[PDB]
Amino acid sequence: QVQLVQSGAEVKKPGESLRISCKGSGYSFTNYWISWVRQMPGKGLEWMGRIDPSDSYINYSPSFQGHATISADKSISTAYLQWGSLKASDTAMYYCARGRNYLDSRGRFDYWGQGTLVTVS
Amino acid sequence: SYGFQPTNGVGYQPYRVVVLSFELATVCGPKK
Amino acid sequence: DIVMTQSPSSLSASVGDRVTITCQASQDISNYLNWYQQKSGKAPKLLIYDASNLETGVPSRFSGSGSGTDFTFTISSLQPEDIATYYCQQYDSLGFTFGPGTKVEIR
Amino acid sequence: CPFGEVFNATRFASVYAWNRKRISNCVADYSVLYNSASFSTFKCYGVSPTKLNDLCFTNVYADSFVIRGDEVRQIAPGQTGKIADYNYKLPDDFTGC
Repeated sequence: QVQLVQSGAEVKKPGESLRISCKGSGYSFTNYWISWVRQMPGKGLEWMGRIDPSDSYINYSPSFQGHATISADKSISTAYLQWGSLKASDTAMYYCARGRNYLDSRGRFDYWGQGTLVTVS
Repeated sequence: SYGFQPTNGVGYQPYRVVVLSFELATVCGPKK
Repeated sequence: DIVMTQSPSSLSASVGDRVTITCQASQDISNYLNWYQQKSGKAPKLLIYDASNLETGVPSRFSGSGSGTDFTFTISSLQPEDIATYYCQQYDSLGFTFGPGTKVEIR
Repeated sequence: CPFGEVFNATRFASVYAWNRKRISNCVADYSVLYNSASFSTFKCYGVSPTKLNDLCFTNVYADSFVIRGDEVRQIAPGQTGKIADYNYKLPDDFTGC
């Protein structure tokens, strides 16, 4: 009876900071990779990267510019993504999923959430 | 002490680890 | 600096024949391949990922197989609404690169 | 570079007898390394993968061995464990990949 529910759509004015959350439960959160997927509306997906809460190692997509950083909190076992200055490119919807376990080699993102839409206007 | 079996869990599989060390000319980038 | 091409671009065959399209990258991509369906008034959306995980409610008509440099596509049941643009899709744990794509239309 | 016989060798030496081979007088394609991620783990400290192509390095060192999955955590700066303490200690300011 494990269910994962993401936050709802958020619309914020330019120049404001927005933080989105994705919560995992019923398992060791730090023992499973959390995968993030971005998609511009009207276009395809752009896979940006996934972060292990064990060491907070951050891997960037080849089109990265260093504007956005990923941080995770081990006290509450909840994944977070923060934007210090929202811009036009931040307008998209994001998917958070449980990636392949660090022990397994065959990649998989087991479960699909409903997604979280971020709009900057 | 190391358990390597075909019927073991996927977690106990061996991993190849290669570490590149730099210590402070012949090898460079793939040309330009 | 990177110049890749897809051939053949257009194929002609009788009814019931098998049509296979192949797209290659600069290096081996193992089995990192997905299939996207693009509608005229809708955006492409990933339905089956890794070709081994099926989301609830996703039709089974989409499938993928093959690894290395040779790939084969099999149609369980051809449908009139199956016309779309198929994109060769390679990806890794660092990022993703869009291929040029090949536009194929069936009358 | 003679990386085909090193990375794709049928058998690797033991961890206590890890084989180190000097590599020189060749061109290394790092674009394969950073443009593709068939390798599950890619941890670089002190260097940027982007500047690898635009920089020239001398006296390249490569250590290869075989270990288990759960010990990847212990090989990290500011970390404790049985291996890092009683088997082999790495510098905190280690630079490499």
